[PDB]
Amino acid sequence: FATLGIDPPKGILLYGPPGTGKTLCARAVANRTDATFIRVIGSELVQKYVGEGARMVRELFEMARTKKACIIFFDEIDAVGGARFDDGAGGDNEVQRTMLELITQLDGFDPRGNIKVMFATNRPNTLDPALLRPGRIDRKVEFSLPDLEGRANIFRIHSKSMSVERGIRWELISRLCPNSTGAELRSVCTEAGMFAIRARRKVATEKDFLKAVDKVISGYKKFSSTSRYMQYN
Amino acid sequence: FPLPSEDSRAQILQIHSRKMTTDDDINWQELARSTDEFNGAQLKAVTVEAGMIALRNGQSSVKHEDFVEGISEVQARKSKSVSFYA
Amino acid sequence: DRGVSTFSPEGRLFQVEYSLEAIKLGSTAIGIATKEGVVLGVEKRATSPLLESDSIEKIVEIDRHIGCAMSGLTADARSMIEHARTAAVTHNLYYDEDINVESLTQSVCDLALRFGEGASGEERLMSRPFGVALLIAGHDADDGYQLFHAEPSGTFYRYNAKAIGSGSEGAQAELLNEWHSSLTLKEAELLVLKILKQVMEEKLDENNAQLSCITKQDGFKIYDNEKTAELIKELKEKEAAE
Amino acid sequence: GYDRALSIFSPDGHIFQVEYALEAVKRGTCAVGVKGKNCVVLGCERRSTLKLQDTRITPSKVSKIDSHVVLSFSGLNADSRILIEKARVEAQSHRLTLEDPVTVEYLTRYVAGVQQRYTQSGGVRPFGVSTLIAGFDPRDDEPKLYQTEPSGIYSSWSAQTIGRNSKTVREFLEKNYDRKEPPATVEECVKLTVRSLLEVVQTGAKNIEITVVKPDSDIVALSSEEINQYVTQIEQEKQEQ
Amino acid sequence: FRNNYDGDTVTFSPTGRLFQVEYALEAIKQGSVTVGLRSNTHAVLVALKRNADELSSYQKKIIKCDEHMGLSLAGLAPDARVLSNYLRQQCNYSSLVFNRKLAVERAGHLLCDKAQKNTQSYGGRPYGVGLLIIGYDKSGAHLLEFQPSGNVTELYGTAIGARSQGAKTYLERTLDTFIKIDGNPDELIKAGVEAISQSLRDESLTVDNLSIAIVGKDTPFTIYDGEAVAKYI
Amino acid sequence: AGYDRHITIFSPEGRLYQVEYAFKATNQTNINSLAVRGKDCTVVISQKKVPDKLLDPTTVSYIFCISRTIGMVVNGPIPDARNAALRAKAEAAEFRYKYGYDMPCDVLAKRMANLSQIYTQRAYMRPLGVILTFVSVDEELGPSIYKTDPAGYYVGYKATATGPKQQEITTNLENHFKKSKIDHINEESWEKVVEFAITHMIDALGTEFSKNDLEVGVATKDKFFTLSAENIEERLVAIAEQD
Amino acid sequence: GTGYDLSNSVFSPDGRNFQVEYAVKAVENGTTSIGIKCNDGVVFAVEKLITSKLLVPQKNVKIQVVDRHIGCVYSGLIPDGRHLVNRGREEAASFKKLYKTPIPIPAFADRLGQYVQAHTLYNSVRPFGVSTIFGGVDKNGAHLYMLEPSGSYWGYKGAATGKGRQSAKAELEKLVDHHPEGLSAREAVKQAAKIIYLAHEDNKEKDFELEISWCSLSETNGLHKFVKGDLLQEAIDFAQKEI
Repeated sequence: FATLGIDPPKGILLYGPPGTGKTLCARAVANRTDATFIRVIGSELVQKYVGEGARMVRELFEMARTKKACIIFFDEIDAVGGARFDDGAGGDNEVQRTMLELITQLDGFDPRGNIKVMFATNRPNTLDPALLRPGRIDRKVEFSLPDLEGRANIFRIHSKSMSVERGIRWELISRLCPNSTGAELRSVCTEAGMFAIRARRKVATEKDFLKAVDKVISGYKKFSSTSRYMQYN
Repeated sequence: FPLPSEDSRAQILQIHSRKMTTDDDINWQELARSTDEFNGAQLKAVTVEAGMIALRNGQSSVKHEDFVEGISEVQARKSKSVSFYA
Repeated sequence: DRGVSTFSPEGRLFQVEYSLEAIKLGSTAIGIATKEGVVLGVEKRATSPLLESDSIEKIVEIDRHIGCAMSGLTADARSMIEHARTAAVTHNLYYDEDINVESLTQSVCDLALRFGEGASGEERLMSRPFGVALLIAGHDADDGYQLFHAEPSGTFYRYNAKAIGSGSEGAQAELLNEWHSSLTLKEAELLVLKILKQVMEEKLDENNAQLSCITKQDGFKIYDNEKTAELIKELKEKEAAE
Repeated sequence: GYDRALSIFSPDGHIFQVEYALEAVKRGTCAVGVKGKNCVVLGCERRSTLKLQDTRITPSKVSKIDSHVVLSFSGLNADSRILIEKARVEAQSHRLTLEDPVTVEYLTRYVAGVQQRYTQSGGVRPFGVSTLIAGFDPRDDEPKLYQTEPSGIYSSWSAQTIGRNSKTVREFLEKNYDRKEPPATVEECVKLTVRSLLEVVQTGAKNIEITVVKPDSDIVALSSEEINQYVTQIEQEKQEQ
Repeated sequence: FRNNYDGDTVTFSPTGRLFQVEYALEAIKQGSVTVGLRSNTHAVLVALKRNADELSSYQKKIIKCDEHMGLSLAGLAPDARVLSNYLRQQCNYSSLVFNRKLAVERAGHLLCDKAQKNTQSYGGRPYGVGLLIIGYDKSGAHLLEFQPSGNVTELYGTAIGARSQGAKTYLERTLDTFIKIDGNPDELIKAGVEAISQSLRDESLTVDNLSIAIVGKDTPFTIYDGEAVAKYI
Repeated sequence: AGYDRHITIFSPEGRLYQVEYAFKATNQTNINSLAVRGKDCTVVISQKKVPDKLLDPTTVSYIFCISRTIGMVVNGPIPDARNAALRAKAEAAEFRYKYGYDMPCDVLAKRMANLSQIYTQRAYMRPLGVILTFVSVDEELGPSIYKTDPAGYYVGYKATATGPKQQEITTNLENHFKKSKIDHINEESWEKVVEFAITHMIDALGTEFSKNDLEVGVATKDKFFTLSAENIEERLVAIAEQD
Repeated sequence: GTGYDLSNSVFSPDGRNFQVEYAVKAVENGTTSIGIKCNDGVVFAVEKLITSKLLVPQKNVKIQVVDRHIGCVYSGLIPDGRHLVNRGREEAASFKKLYKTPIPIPAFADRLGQYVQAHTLYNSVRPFGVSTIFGGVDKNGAHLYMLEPSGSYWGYKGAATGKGRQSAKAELEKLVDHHPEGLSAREAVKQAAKIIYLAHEDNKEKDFELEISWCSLSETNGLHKFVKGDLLQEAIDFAQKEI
């Protein structure tokens, strides 16, 4: 990119629905990078004292200048971000100052930055409307549910593992399964091995795959099943 | 200090492109009219995506369609995860 | 938890976007419109062997020369057919003729998005838009055989070969190279069953699938279980060739 | 009145007011029924927790819509009284408008069609009860058994059960009962329903109510002593075999 | 984004804007692209038709009102049919009651009164489809541009749709050309073809894609479809 | 469940939150006024504040005339003030045609109070952010002043007032009635009653007003009128001469 | 609590409304408009910002005239500005039906006043975020009024609101000291064009348009019409001479 003379995006945006394995994509980048990786929990920034969370922000950016070409990753930022204003319970003013310390350390009066910053959470709607605007972030990617062609590759990467009977078409299994997150997609291959005990089977067959449709999917719907249920609050 | 006006965004987009490489055939007053009430950083973010588009297509310089496709992508008040035309 | 008129940031209604996803949750309806006739078919998808073949009827009759099929949730389909037959049979009384297939589609699709809470200017009572997809077929004396698609979004297109439901992606792309303008009525019957056999769990029979036909003379006609079984036996000879 | 909508499409494509309403049927009393060639039998259970309930003064669990067809539901009892009353008024309204006795096919599509309205009507909630309509059409001896789901989808079934422990009875009716060779006698149709109630009622008598449907507008309700007569004959051939 | 302040139609944003109006406005920019222009004695309307499949047909983007006037839609198709019924009703209202044809200037004010009722009252929604009103009267040809808010402004020509704002470059340089061209309907139609061609990227103009409807003094409103526009490509 | 404070419902403390904020809306304009009961009539005064020179002094008034026999003065924002003004004029007309002769003062304050009570009980209507104060002369009880609260509670007052300084102004009118042990001014002429209330207002606020800084309403028996600029300025001449 | 700024009828803890305050910010985002009141009549002027060259010159009329005696100009959202005149058009038609002779200026202000008040009393509707300036020649003298989003209005010797509200309206104070005795209707037309250019400093980034309309008894004699011919071009050269 030095030939065109452009500016690579400093931050990125990954939120998506819960259950798509977004944290797995963050670890896949650290493998190819072969450098220092930093995973930050949203609840870790808030300490047991008022004002200590402001020092916790500079602890992360101090290693950026000390250790060059590293990666920082924030997890569950919804517990931190958002304006939340004033008139509420009144104990909310301590958390809103963490982002104001984080934004200042990211883009301040002096544009000091090197590495890439990753913000991730399950609730993009509850965040700061300033945090949802660019200039701290450029690339914005939101995960979606794989289609019939997309869900087929989910069972293909798992087909090399476990035990797959020769002559079984995985495109029919992902087709009977409705649209769902990758968390429930990998549960089909895992539970299929459980039928080798009670159902009196050697390996996972096509019959055990059809029983998993009414079990892994239809049986586990009930309540407390997220997928696309909670997109907002 | 409200949002920038119409003709004011034409001068802002031109300044952030001084470090880039183009053919100078792009009308900056035309791109400003395609932007309705966008933040100042949202204006500079368009030039960031315009450079990334030419890297995928292998172009040696940023052309007109790079800034136009950047608006179709996610920059300011534009989000699409699928075509969805019916 | 919001109003049905609330727009999404993409510029669409939440009731419209989530209604299109309910099409794949149901059965698969496939049909092909040719110059000699329109061959329509559906899939009953029996979950138990004790289900009767006369139980679920996904192909109804609006007119002798006009017919349609349904897919997905059939709860919203029965209500639309009552209004579809109303906008059709009553239209015969007004102009003393048969209503156009494209004109009938407009009257049916306009009843989708009229929902709301406390709609001003008139009385419109609906809780939710229809989450069912209908393939409207028919024949006239001017344009000929046409096959439309009634979407929950209020839009309709004329499809020569259309596959909705769970086959809206894999089974839809297979009809691109298998369709031709010279396709006859007899060859279209074996082409639909060829696609329905590969997309069905168990083997293809008359109990798990029901096909219909629309011609100029006979009009709307439903294939008998004995007539369907004869076309299935002829399909097995076409599967094994070389 | 209340103009606010209730049923809303879930992001998965389903409806919350539908799926959550189906759980009320699974928590209710199981209603199982079968149909033979010349006869149709509809069984129903009651609540075994409550006692001191007189059978005579208690309304029957199987509601009679017409002389030739009855209705045995399972689900919320608050939403069932709305369907029973409106189905009987339409039964007389059909005799008034068309001067024709109602048919089991028309009665099922009407009740299922009315349920489709409340799902599509803003301000009301769907019914949380599922009804089973079984009877005989006028001048027809063919058995008619139709299932009515709270979602509005209706279908015909040879042997079908709803309510609690439904999947247990459904697996029993597939292997034991055959749709190709149904029993042509009334006694075999009654004993078949009792076998399906042994895994749910779990050794009870006064909580079992069986309604026999016969053509030519003939309905014979089995009393408490008549139901236990078929139970004894089955238990002797159960443990010994 | 999503719903924070203006998610309720009766709520105003702290910045003095309305997101519901902005949500429906973005529906036109992501819809089908169309252009238009007019002259003293004539007016030309060019629209592009798309679809989701090659075997599928193309839904007409031009709705006819009367012989002396017409319109085009960019946005949700069924939302324009409701507004078209209110416009055609006023055409027959002035024809029966006043024995006059509905003027283009008065048609924009009556169309604005329909959209303002849904925006100022809860339970309704603004129409997210645009309408370009063309017609002719004793005064001359007039063109209008409808927005989801209901703004009506007379223009020589404009474009609404996908990449439509970028296609206005040809209309600005030629603004002094077609306004002085009278009695040449063939050149005025070809002027709109070169304007919409600037927004073409994937597919170009074809027989079924191109839809042109011209209106004028001696020539009434006529929709040219199929091979009628093949000579103007 | 933070929506309990946004509408009118029973609070866990046994109070109404939206009603408490209705009284606070009258202090936004910060307009001080008072009303006293004379002998045979009633005279009300108000502080006239014109922020910009572009405003016409004749058009700007805080005292509205409901009918010929009844005057009105309202504190707080004008939009909620004139909202109940046209509603009070409609009730005075319906009482003349349907019920009988001209409406007295107590009936107008009672009907407007009961009208606000319905708006307060029903949750889809917000209460008025102003205070209705009616002055007139009855043919039976004589001069009377009824001040209608935005909560829908009306009660009679001897000498009332309004504004954030009302508590400091009430002390002036209260201490005068304790020494003389009288419930009304014994001056028969209405001209001396006008200069009476103005004298106590200047000493309380510590500000000498002008002809355009005050609006003095005068309610006589079966007649009501508003003093012009020359009539108000004439009263200030004799005040400086006597005291 | 939280959400006091969400709906309409919810009061703030200090006794104000957020939705009313948010509607004021929408007034300053539109095209500015001014006004001038004289003895014979009033003069209306508005600066229409031209976006691109696609606009057709002088074919757009922003001022919507009520009958012949009332012009109406608004600064704010265009859809919300047309609904007020359409509502006032029916009020003027309903008045002239029963009441014969046309409605005067101070009477027409009450119809738009109460109608906006009803929108602030309901949670199902929103208040008007546009400020409409209306006036004309009534039966006695003349009057000028400016309707605010809050419904508050009074008599104005001049009214200006928009992007140049801090500039154009600030110049109206010099007009009072310039002609304290009175101003002719013909001279007010040339003075209205100068005020547009004095506030044009913030509008120099775009293209403008000048539309002036006046009504008085000296020439038009109760006819509200726009300025055309050489009279409009004469006021442009006189206004641009000092620029």
